[PDB]
Amino acid sequence: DFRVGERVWVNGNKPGFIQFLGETQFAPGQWAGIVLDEPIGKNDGSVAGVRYFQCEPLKGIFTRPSKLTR
Amino acid sequence: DSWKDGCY
Ligand code: NA
Repeated sequence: DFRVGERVWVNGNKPGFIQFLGETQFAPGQWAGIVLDEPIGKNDGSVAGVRYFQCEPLKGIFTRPSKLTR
Repeated sequence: DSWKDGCY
């Protein structure tokens, strides 16, 4: 369904873009790495030193795809 | 905030 580059909302009210979609090193299953319009996230695209995508500090967040709306 | 629970 979802694709890298897509405009999305996290929990229906945090706008951003998908920058990563896949499995990761930090937790099982599928993850979407999002760059958020506002710096209200958790990371810069990296988690525990592992780089999944690149953005400015706190503009990145990883969430389950089921939490996204296109 | 809470919305980020279960996120990384
Ligand atoms: Na919006």
